[PDB]
Amino acid sequence: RKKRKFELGRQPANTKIGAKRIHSVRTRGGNKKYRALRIETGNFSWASEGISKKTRIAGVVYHPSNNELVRTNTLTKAAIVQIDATPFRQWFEAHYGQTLESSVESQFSAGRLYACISSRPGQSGRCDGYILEGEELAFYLRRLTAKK
Amino acid sequence: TYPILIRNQALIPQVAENHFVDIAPFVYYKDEEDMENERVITGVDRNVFLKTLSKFKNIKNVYSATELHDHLMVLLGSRNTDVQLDALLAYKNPTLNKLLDDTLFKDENGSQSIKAEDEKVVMPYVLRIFFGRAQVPPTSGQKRSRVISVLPNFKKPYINDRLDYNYFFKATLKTIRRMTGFVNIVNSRTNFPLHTNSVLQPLIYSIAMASTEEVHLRKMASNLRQQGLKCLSSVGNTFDWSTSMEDIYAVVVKPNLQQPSSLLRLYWAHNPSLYQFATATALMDQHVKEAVIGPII
Amino acid sequence: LVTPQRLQRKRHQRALKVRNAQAQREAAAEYAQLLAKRLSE
Amino acid sequence: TVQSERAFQKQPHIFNNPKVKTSKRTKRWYKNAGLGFKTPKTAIEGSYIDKKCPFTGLVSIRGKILTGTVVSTKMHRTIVIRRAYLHYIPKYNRYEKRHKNVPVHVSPAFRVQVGDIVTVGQCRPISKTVRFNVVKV
Amino acid sequence: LKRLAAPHHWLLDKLSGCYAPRPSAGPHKLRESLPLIVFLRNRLKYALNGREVKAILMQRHVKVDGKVRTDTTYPAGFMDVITLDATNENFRLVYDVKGRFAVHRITDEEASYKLGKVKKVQLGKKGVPYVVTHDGRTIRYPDPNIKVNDTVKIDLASGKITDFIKFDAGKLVYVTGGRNLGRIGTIVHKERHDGGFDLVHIKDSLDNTFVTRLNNVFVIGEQGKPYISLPKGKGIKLSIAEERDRR
RNA sequence: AUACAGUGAAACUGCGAAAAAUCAGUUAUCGUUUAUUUGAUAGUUCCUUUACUACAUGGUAUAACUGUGGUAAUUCUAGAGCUAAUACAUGCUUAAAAUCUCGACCCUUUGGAAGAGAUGUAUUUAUUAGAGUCUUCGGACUCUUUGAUGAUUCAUAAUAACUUUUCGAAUCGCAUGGCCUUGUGCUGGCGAUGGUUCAUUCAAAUUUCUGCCCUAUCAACUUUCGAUGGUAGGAUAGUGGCCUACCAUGGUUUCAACGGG
Repeated sequence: RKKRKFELGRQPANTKIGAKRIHSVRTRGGNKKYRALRIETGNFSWASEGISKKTRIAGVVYHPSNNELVRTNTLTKAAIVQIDATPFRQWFEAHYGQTLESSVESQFSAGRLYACISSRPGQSGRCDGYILEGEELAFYLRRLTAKK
Repeated sequence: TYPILIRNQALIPQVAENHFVDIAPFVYYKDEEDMENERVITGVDRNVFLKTLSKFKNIKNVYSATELHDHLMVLLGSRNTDVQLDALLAYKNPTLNKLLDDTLFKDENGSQSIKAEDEKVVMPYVLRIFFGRAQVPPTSGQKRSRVISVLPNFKKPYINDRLDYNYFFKATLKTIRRMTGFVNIVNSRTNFPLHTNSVLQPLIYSIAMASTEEVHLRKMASNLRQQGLKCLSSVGNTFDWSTSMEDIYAVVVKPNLQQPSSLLRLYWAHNPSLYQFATATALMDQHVKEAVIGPII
Repeated sequence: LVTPQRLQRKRHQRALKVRNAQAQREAAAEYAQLLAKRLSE
Repeated sequence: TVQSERAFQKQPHIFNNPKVKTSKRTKRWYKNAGLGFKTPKTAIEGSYIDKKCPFTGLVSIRGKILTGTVVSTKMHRTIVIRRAYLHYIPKYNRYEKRHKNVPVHVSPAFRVQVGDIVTVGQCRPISKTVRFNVVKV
Repeated sequence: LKRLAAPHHWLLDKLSGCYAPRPSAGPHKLRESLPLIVFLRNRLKYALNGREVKAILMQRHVKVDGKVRTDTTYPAGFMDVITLDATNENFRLVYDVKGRFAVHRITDEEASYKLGKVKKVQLGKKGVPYVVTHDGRTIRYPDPNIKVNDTVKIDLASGKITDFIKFDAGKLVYVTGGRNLGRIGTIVHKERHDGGFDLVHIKDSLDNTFVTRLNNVFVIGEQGKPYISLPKGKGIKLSIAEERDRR
């Protein structure tokens, strides 16, 4: 158990969207990990009201460390993705009675929201994101202006 | 019987034997024999019309003998896809009979068979079971995300569970139907579903006032869910025709139901309650009485 | 094969689980009375 | 100025709700470092991020507490400390002079002066060579 | 099988082959335990050689603190009891004035229980408070006035606690480990640093104010009324030169 | 002994064969694994169940074996058919549940209770919590609700989901006992293995600092192909440029860095 070597690495998972595949990988000392390869779905959660749903991810539109990952549509941690917005819209209509915040009510009728990945599906085994709302929504709208 | 079903799988005269078997399958070792006969029959005209309805029942549910076998659902979906856009719906329903990505993709006969196979393969898989909670939440999410779908879901609930005496005024099947009504009202055709749920709650009340703990817990959950359904809906004719005997039996007991009596009394709700009237007894007979008094006043 | 031994073993397993749960939910109530008297002093 | 990167400066598992309101914008988390080290109000109400702060970040100080003096601040968010301890080997028969150098992680909640005396604590590894952490000047 | 430099308070013979026994995993550490091979082979001499010790272990004659533990390399370390059913014997193994494992012949009514210092009090699972002790008996539902570095009295029929000695300034103490081993008495000073190197200071018949590490000390009971007996005049280490001057 | 029973070839299985450079120590793991031993550890798998159900317990897929050969040798082989499980792969666990509140009412309580309500673990997130009198003179009258650490975003509980899935015993040797509804009926012991999580144990892993020869006719070394830091990510049992991007241009040193034996 747990020897040491000098200098090497391994090949990344660098997962995509479409044809979700999960490959298990051997971990020394419990917690047998899972590399997600080309995963197309994810668990996405509202921050304020606190409701998750599994949702088809549409695509990552921003990455803060490599712009080429947005071109290749790579799902790492801390990215900006679009998903569906419809089950969160369904819960919103069902349990608030509004049947529609300002800058997310403007995103509802646009159709797709923005969220942040918090798992590491290259190593963990699943993808989760929470829908950005508040000052995170402010700086990421400024990051949309940094896009345009 | 198993040897003869194996010979029929090894098989004009086969269609005439299929007509006689269509009579026997419209009527009703038997589980493995039914599996072998379904695997044979999935590989006439009016016997075909009746067998399409029987296979739609077997791909919408496995209600009487078993409870939602996945092999039975696969055999019934293969028989329905052999009987009857259509290719894309068939591939999505086949991946659903194989559930997460299929529900994410499928989020009008194809819609009927879709609600059929979805509530079949997640027809109350268990209580918790470390995956049945997620499966029941997935079925509720698909039923809320797919009005014809909810209408067909209430139609299947009423098809599980005469009606004239059930609207005017089998213990184990009634407990199974009460669990079905609790599971149906567990979701986040309205008049027929309310009539069937009121009939189930009234028959549970009668058979409980006459397994007993099963009827007690099912009647309690069904009454709380009925109060929740009336509070989430908010017609007074069938409302009075349902509430009359229930509140009459709960006349002395009311000294769930109290929250319904306090939620159905706060303008048009006040007219709906004064159509019945008791209320001073509900006020006098504790925070559970204090909230009712200092709201109802 | 269902010999008389195997279902006796299954019976002993079930009674083992129930008896362990009984003793544990007795000890929890005993600690509850002990925390009650520690509150009272 | 707070934001200085392509990524938003995140302090995870602690976030405000927009429907509730306060004059803090995030329930800002702080901790006392221990061994009598006391957090300052400038480090508390400074809205800096510092994911490697030993009062508000993720790291916790423990064990060795050394002293030293600042020799340079010519690195981005890391400082270098000198220790010119008095030294004696019996081959010399004299109080000879050496010096010891180390890099130490630094926080934006504290001024830095080349020459003043800093008290440094031991923490988890932070860089290729930075292992310690500033806790108090 | 690495050996020949054992913990030298075991006092094995050096012309006894080459190796020395490896204590397996168990309730105590490596160099503060004593396995039953070293016990029954060269500490009281009931069996000559190690396979005969394995015979008397396999034949269920020996039980450490309640149950049998049929194992040669079983590290039955400090403060437990060994109830040899034949020979009517209750070996409690405690410490001495010099650093060895002194033996007793305990009565049955005292051998029915054992004690030990706790190491932590925690909340385990489903909100259940459980304590540990030094020999790994992580036991549930204490009295929640149990503090760290305190002693409970395990019942040894069940694993329950019958009593505890809430240590503070001034209740009778034992020591274990370090060069001030085998001393008693608890009342001079109570030092508390931040990071160890602290003791409740000691007072004896000669009132020797002594200290060690707080990990190297644990409690027994009230002054003059101890819960455990102690070997050979309740070990003091006055002086051997003064002993040969007086007697 | 018409399932076998103690004996045991062979084989399957289970386990174990893992010249500040080295180090001697020291510090932490609130920055990881935690196999083996030891101690506590878990009622929840079907109820669109009466045209009522695999659990008195369900399925393959093969060794050894039998048979056909090759071959020049044997620690070489190909084909075929059998037959097992703590191997492999599924899988339901019978007052359908069961337990604690509230216990009004009675009858006097140490109750017995009609009905108002709740109930696993694991994985990955996002939160939240986690900080002066009356006095039968005897006592009471409401009191200020939380574990530990020097230190937590710790331990843990709940919340809303996702689980390609986790576990929640389809196992084994000895005795055969108590009951009465004499039925292959209900229950029952000693303890071998396996499994969830926590603690302990050893074992591994880094990491802290104190310490070794001769040198300046040895003073510059390194950013190339990250040399020195930040930020995010990949990874990894894991921190950490260990690597990938963008930003900054550093770091070591004459007290002998760097090189020479």
